[PDB]
Amino acid sequence: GLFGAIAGFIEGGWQGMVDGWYGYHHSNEQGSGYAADKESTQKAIDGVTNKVNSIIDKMNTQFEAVGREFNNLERRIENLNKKMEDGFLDVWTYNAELLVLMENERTLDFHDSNVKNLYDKVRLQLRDNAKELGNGCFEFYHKCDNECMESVRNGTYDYPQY
Amino acid sequence: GLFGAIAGFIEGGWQGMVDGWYGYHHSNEQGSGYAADKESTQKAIDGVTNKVNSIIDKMNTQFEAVGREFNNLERRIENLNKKMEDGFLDVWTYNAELLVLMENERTLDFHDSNVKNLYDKVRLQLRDNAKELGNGCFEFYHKCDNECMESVRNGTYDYPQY
Amino acid sequence: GLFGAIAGFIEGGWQGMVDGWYGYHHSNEQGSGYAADKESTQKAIDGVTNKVNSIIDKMNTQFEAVGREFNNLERRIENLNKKMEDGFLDVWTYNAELLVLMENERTLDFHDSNVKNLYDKVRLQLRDNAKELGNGCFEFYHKCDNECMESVRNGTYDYPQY
Amino acid sequence: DQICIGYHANNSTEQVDTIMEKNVTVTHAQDILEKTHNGKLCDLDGVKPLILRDCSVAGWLLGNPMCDEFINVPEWSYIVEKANPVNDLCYPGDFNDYEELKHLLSRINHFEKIQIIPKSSWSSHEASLGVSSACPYQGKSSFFRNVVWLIKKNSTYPTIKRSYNNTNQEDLLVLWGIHHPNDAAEQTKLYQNPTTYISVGTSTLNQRLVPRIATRSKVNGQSGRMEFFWTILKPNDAINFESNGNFIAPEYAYKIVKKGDSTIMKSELEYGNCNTKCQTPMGAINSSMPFHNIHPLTIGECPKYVKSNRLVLATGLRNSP
Amino acid sequence: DQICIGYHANNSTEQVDTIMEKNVTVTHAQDILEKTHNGKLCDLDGVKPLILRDCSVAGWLLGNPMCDEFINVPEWSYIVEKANPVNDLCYPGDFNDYEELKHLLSRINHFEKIQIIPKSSWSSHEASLGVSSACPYQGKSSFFRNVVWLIKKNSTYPTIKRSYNNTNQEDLLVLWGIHHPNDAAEQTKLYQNPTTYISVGTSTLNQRLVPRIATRSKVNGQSGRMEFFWTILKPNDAINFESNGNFIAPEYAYKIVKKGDSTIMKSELEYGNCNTKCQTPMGAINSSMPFHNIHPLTIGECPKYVKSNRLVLATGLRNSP
Amino acid sequence: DQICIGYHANNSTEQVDTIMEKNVTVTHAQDILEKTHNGKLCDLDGVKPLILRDCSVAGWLLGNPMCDEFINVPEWSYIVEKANPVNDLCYPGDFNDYEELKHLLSRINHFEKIQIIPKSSWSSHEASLGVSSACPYQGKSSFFRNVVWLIKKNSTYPTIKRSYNNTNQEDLLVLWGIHHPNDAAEQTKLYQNPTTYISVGTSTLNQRLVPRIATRSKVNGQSGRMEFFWTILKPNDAINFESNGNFIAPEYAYKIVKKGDSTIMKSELEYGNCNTKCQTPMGAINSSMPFHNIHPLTIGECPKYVKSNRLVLATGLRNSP
Ligand SMILES: CC(=O)N[C@@H]1[C@@H](O)[C@H](O[C@@H]2O[C@H](CO)[C@H](O)[C@H](O[C@]3(C(=O)O)C[C@H](O)[C@@H](NC(C)=O)[C@H]([C@H](O)[C@H](O)CO)O3)[C@H]2O)[C@@H](CO)O[C@H]1O
Ligand SMILES: CC(=O)N[C@@H]1[C@@H](O)[C@H](O[C@@H]2O[C@H](CO)[C@H](O)[C@H](O[C@]3(C(=O)O)C[C@H](O)[C@@H](NC(C)=O)[C@H]([C@H](O)[C@H](O)CO)O3)[C@H]2O)[C@@H](CO)O[C@H]1O
Ligand SMILES: CC(=O)N[C@@H]1[C@@H](O)[C@H](O[C@@H]2O[C@H](CO)[C@H](O)[C@H](O[C@]3(C(=O)O)C[C@H](O)[C@@H](NC(C)=O)[C@H]([C@H](O)[C@H](O)CO)O3)[C@H]2O)[C@@H](CO)O[C@H]1O
Ligand SMILES: *[C@@H]1O[C@H](CO)[C@@H](O[C@@H]2O[C@H](CO)[C@@H](O)[C@H](O)[C@H]2NC(C)=O)[C@H](O)[C@H]1NC(C)=O
Ligand SMILES: *[C@@H]1O[C@H](CO)[C@@H](O[C@@H]2O[C@H](CO)[C@@H](O)[C@H](O)[C@H]2NC(C)=O)[C@H](O)[C@H]1NC(C)=O
Ligand SMILES: *[C@@H]1O[C@H](CO)[C@@H](O[C@@H]2O[C@H](CO)[C@@H](O)[C@H](O)[C@H]2NC(C)=O)[C@H](O)[C@H]1NC(C)=O
Ligand SMILES: *[C@@H]1O[C@H](CO)[C@@H](O[C@@H]2O[C@H](CO)[C@@H](O)[C@H](O)[C@H]2NC(C)=O)[C@H](O)[C@H]1NC(C)=O
Ligand SMILES: *[C@@H]1O[C@H](CO)[C@@H](O[C@@H]2O[C@H](CO)[C@@H](O)[C@H](O)[C@H]2NC(C)=O)[C@H](O)[C@H]1NC(C)=O
Ligand SMILES: *[C@@H]1O[C@H](CO)[C@@H](O[C@@H]2O[C@H](CO)[C@@H](O)[C@H](O)[C@H]2NC(C)=O)[C@H](O)[C@H]1NC(C)=O
Ligand SMILES: *[C@H]1O[C@H](CO)[C@@H](O[C@@H]2O[C@H](CO)[C@@H](O)[C@H](O)[C@H]2NC(C)=O)[C@H](O)[C@H]1NC(C)=O
Ligand SMILES: *[C@H]1O[C@H](CO)[C@@H](O[C@@H]2O[C@H](CO)[C@@H](O)[C@H](O)[C@H]2NC(C)=O)[C@H](O)[C@H]1NC(C)=O
Ligand SMILES: *[C@H]1O[C@H](CO)[C@@H](O[C@@H]2O[C@H](CO)[C@@H](O)[C@H](O)[C@H]2NC(C)=O)[C@H](O)[C@H]1NC(C)=O
Repeated sequence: GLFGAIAGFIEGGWQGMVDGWYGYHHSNEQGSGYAADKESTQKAIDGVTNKVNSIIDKMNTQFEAVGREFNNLERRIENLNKKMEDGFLDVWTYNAELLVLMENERTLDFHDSNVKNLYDKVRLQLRDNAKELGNGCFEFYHKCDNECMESVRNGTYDYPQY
Repeated sequence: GLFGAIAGFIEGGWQGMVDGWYGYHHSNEQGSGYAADKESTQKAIDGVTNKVNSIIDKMNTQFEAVGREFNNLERRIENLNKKMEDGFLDVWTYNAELLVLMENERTLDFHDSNVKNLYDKVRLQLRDNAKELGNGCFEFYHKCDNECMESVRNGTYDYPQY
Repeated sequence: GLFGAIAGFIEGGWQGMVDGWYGYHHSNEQGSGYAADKESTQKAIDGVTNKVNSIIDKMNTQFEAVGREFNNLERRIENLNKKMEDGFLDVWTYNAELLVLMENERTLDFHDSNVKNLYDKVRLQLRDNAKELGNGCFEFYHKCDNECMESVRNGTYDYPQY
Repeated sequence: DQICIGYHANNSTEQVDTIMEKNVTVTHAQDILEKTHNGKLCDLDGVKPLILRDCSVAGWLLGNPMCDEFINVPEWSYIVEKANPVNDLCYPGDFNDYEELKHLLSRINHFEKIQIIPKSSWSSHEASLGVSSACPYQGKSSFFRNVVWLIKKNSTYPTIKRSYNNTNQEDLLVLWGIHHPNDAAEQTKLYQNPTTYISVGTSTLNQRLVPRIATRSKVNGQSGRMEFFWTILKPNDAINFESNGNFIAPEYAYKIVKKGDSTIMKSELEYGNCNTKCQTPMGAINSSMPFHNIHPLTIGECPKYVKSNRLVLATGLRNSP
Repeated sequence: DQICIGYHANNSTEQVDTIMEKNVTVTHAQDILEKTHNGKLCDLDGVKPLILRDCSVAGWLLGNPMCDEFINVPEWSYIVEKANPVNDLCYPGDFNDYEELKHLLSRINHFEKIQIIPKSSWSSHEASLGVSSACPYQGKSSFFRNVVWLIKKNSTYPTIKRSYNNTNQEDLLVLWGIHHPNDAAEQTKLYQNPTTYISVGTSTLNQRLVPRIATRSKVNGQSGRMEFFWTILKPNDAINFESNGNFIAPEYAYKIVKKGDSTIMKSELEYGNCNTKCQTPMGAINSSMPFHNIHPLTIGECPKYVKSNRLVLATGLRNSP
Repeated sequence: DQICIGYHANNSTEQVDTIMEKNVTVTHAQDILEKTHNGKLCDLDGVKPLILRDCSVAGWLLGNPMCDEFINVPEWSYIVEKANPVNDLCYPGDFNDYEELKHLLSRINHFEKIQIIPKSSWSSHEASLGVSSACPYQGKSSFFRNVVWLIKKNSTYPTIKRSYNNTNQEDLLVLWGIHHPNDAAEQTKLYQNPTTYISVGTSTLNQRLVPRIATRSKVNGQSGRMEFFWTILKPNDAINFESNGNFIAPEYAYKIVKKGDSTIMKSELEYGNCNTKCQTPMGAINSSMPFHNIHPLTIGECPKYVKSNRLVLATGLRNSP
């Protein structure tokens, strides 16, 4: 993807994280686990919902065909009428399939962007207090219990402390 | 936004920077201030201008309705004519609103991208000669007077010197 | 570009790299040279091919004009017929030029994204074992022969070794 | 000790297309295209469609004898007519401005039939021998029920001069016809007079028909032809007939009580004994989807028709192996 | 000591929509939709529209007596006609191929009226008693000024044989008519002869009209009807009339001097004593915007019509609280 | 020692446009618009177009004497007709429902001409003096070859009563006409009888024409007019003519052997002695491109027409100085 996170430096998703789209996995002396980041997740749910609604509404007003009948010596206008109706269906079919194609691509990259931004957000807190492993993980130089892990998810990781 | 800078790791804009869209704020022993980055700013002004003109011109050639009149026993073609005219208005209305929606989104992300790229540009100069604070700021390990600040905005920050 | 790599922190392309779109240039005691990264390159060739085909196919079903003739007292429908045909040509002309414009822009940024992602991929391997020069290059702290250079392109650069 | 950033995965197989890549598997997605219908013609908002079955708008409105089902039909939501209904113009001919009339019906939901000229009233002409073998009812030669085929009495067709004033609040659909005889002998035989005409007049209408004689291939066992005309008589306007032969007079004319949204749907299908909010010529639709691909011509509150086979939006992210 | 990278903010409240988010506040933006008009019909490029007011294209061109304002009207930019102009066909009837003619006018900016057959010239027929109470001028029965309603003189209508040759460089719009009488007595009374006709001929035209008699509801106090026909006589072509009754002859016919862009706009509005470069049926437009949403039918150098209520492009960035 | 990441550059000058920037130079690109044509009318899939040259669909189908090239023309792929073909209706007149007929031809690839009424067969009328100076062949007055202009013999025109039964499996295109004389003397002179008619009848058709007399400008040296009519006679249906004057009878009528895709292309161009898979009125097209901008009206397997001057897709990346 465009942002390099999803199926990128972070190789794969987590079957074990069911409470959200993006989050953290910690592991220390006292155990390990998954925790969804609510803020980024909710942001994504809002983005995509609006998108789906935006798409549905833009297509709302669109061509509608009516039955019109023509006798045996009105073949030109019968034909004209058919082309007109067919023409608009083709135009609106194209509009729909393109929109879906284009926005689908934007949606995947959007998720990729949110994962990366979350990663950078964490990276910028830890700074030189942890090793960047290259895979989405940071290995701490100091013991980091559940309180410590919580502060990283908090946004509260006290860098001058460690 | 997609690039994580605007309303991201850089939390908010600066009312104090009026000479441009993107720039630097310095603070040292001799005072503090705002300085717009002309290069990135001008790049943005060009990008967006072209965009607006590109949008205006693509819409230039678009359907135009004409008055056509039909007697009391030409209801089918009157109707056909109405549907045809209505059909094209709907198509061009959709084209306009979608384009604006899609490109508006691209414009905001474009600005976000320019802020990030400027940030990275500075980050890559300073390297390990300054602390990355996590908020758009770099705190220097060495005293950095106005000459020194100027060299960072220059692109000229002499890393081997400090 | 959006991702900051192409004509960005990496100032220019390489006339000397003909075997691919993206790759590595090494230089050490035993000589220097270009090596294309096949994985990223092939990914790009697939992306763009599909794009071109996707574009060609979406345009596949599009309005087609037919010859229809009208006598001297059928000027209204002659005119209606002309407007209808002209209207659809304008709509499909617009569709084509916009698609090309929009996707062309997406294609350039796509290449930019692939260069950056490749750069980050390398950066994340080397970590603190090399200096980030600011221009796409990493200067090693240790001698790095062709075996060593190969391991960087491999994905195999053994960080704990050096 | 370490903390990692990652993203959701699941067992979903759903795939979406993008511009650069097809069949991408995602964790979540949303189908927005309705691909199914019940396969039946249905009531619309509880209101039954007028189903002509084998009869045609013409058969119905002239009152073909084999379209007896459709006398005084109630209010309809939409009308359903086959592609080649057998019971059309039983006595061969033409229906003038038929398509313009059919178009008028797309704006009409209910007719109320009323008698403007009584069959009894034709005292100076024979009104009950006006039938043909082509339009047969119950084994006996009959005729279009809504119009009277007047012929001569005691070898004489005196000029008809008749006038109806629309005192109803409604627009009235009046129907009438002219008969084209096979030959001069046939003309004299039926109507006595050799040169005939029918002058019709309203505030707008200024008609005068004459019979065209020609030798024609038998259709439905007859070489003679009936050309049918119509008008909308406005309220407080009067229609004026005058003829000396070949006049097919109105008996009943239709009152237009309800105007509104309707359509002439074209389907071979019959009634399904069902109800819907959205109907197509192939079956009814029930969904919340914004799009469908069943058939372009629909009536009711419907999704928008597209020719797509598949429309699926990614909501979730790229799902992992 | 530190240096920071940041971006512009300001006190702007302007909002733009995107696909994922609505009402986003931005530092700068650009409205591209014109939402306002002056509310007036206006001169176009300084050139006055032809405003018919209560008269109609028919009233004007036949020369209805109450459309006297519109004799020899100057060059126009566009024409303005009401939805239901009162002064139309004062003597009831039809105007044949009226819509095709109106369409022709969309290509015309100026007529120059000239007399092809003088009223004086009808020596063998009465030419000055051809009037009706339906078309009244100054309290006195008058008639369509551009055509002469010829009647019999000393109980005789001799065959009319008249011919005009278009020696002008221009196309000529010729108008004429036929009168349909109420009854046989009325026909003989007006024209003496019972069976009549009007043969008209040019290089292309091959017409022969006969009067249709029928009993009709009075319209404007008359049950008689006038059906009006027209042609374009090419330069150096001649038109040939011949009739033995019921002939409404041309007096004046219109010369087509300027052809070009024009339109029949439909508005109730009157003249605003203003000027514009772009006109709509609701008012004129003055803007640099690429789009507007005033009304689809416009004339002049205009922005493109869209049904949008709002079109606003982001130029600046997302503005901060 | 160092390793660098970089990207491809080359000596390409190709440029593409985007929304924010125009004329961007890229390493690789793909043109998708076909801008060239051979400039010639060509065979289509090896099958020759029917090229009328100076003749017109009317000239051809009535059998204008100067359209002798086009008797029994073979199967065609498409037809080519000029904008103002000189050899049209040589004897002035009209061709009734001409455009509806031309439209019918867009569905036809081959006619097979056959004789339904032999010229010899008109024993009681003169069939060989039916010619005019307006349609001249080889310096001698001739006439439309496919129809016989019947006149009186020994001062008498007895009623014609003729009937053709379509025993062929095909639809048959039958053509005929009526002659409009200059004056009463001309009518009697040519046909003896003063009041005439032509009744035509099939299973559907119910025609009866009468000649309209009027004084007309000479066209091609004649003031008289010929109005031509047509029908499609279905298989096993019969057509029935009856007339007492002014009848232009069918000699030959066209059998419709192949129906399918065709078109009436409008071009001044002549045959190029070439072949193509896609033809336009300006020349033929040979490309793999998905689009072209040559001309909208095409026939065959063609790219889609767009009004674009340039369509170029970036494939490669932004190329460096
Ligand atoms: C080859 C031959 O001699 N055949 C005759 C055959 O024609 C004839 O049958 C009668 O033929 C006449 C015209 O030729 C009509 O077709 C008669 O049909 C009817 C009809 O059913 O419509 C009878 C009906 O009673 C008539 N009704 C009225 C109101 O007139 C109508 C009507 O006159 C015509 O349809 C008007 O066009 O015609 C049909 O019985 C038989 C018996 O006479 O003898 C054959 O030898
Ligand atoms: C119930 C009754 O007896 N009513 C008559 C009443 O008709 C009659 O008025 C005259 O009626 C005739 C036809 O019936 C016309 O309507 C007369 O109107 C005019 C008109 O103004 O158009 C008079 C005009 O001078 C006539 N002009 C010419 C050129 O002929 C025209 C014209 O003939 C017709 O319009 C052609 O269709 O008619 C109207 O005065 C009155 C007085 O006669 O007596 C009542 O009792
Ligand atoms: C001013 C003057 O006196 N002129 C006459 C001039 O008319 C006349 O020429 C003949 O004129 C008649 C009608 O006026 C026809 O135009 C004759 O042309 C033909 C034709 O070529 O079509 C001759 C032809 O043989 C006729 N064929 C038939 C089947 O009738 C036709 C035909 O009758 C008409 O076209 C039907 O409308 O007309 C033309 O020769 C000459 C010599 O008579 O004398 C001049 O003084
Ligand atoms: C994507 O998946 C679709 C549907 O699963 C594939 O569609 C099938 O295509 C093959 C041949 O390409 C056929 O045998 C099937 O009949 C198709 N079924 C469909 C379209 O419903 C499609 O091939 C895949 N596309 C790509 C590009 O991989
Ligand atoms: C049809 O009948 C109605 C009423 O029966 C006529 O309308 C009235 O006509 C009378 C007769 O002169 C007038 O005095 C009244 O003012 C009208 N009243 C109403 C309620 O309509 C109507 O004019 C008749 N129509 C025609 C065409 O003769
Ligand atoms: C975005 O702002 C617009 C305009 O300020 C809001 O529009 C109003 O919507 C509310 C109800 O939703 C109504 O009471 C007003 O009459 C609307 N005025 C308009 C549309 O001009 C709109 O609600 C906002 N949209 C969203 C999604 O927040
Ligand atoms: C209408 O009049 C013009 C000129 O008055 C006619 O044109 C001339 O016709 C004469 C008469 O035979 C010819 O000799 C000339 O060659 C023509 N000259 C010009 C300048 O037109 C015209 O033919 C007349 N039209 C008709 C239909 O009779
Ligand atoms: C991009 O390049 C095109 C084609 O090389 C330029 O087109 C020329 O434009 C100039 C004036 O602007 C004219 O003198 C030429 O006749 C044009 N030729 C064309 C369009 O084929 C164009 O100017 C350039 N556009 C921009 C925005 O720089
Ligand atoms: C035209 O001719 C065909 C055959 O020559 C007629 O068809 C036959 O008509 C006879 C006559 O009554 C019937 O007995 C047969 O059943 C028909 N056979 C075939 C093969 O068609 C046809 O009816 C004639 N058409 C008309 C209108 O009279
Ligand atoms: C996030 O978590 C940190 C540490 O896990 C929180 O700090 C603790 O908060 C609890 C609950 O109020 C207190 O009882 C402890 O005394 C705090 N310990 C430490 C080490 O801080 C902090 O409150 C949380 N911050 C936010 C923004 O939620
Ligand atoms: C950017 O600024 C740096 C330092 O502020 C400039 O270097 C100085 O330039 C001034 C003006 O020419 C000289 O008088 C000084 O001697 C220089 N001092 C230092 C420390 O460099 C430099 O010229 C500027 N570079 C660019 C590209 O504008
Ligand atoms: C990539 O290259 C590295 C080092 O250049 C490879 O390691 C060598 O592989 C060769 C070939 O099999 C062996 O003979 C050597 O013994 C290895 N030396 C070292 C230092 O590793 C490695 O095999 C390659 N890895 C991949 C994934 O291709």
